[PDB]
Amino acid sequence: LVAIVQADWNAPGWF
Repeated sequence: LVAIVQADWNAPGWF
């Protein structure tokens, strides 16, 4: 749900 890394599931990122 954040920015760093591909994505957590919905947001443009994971971390």
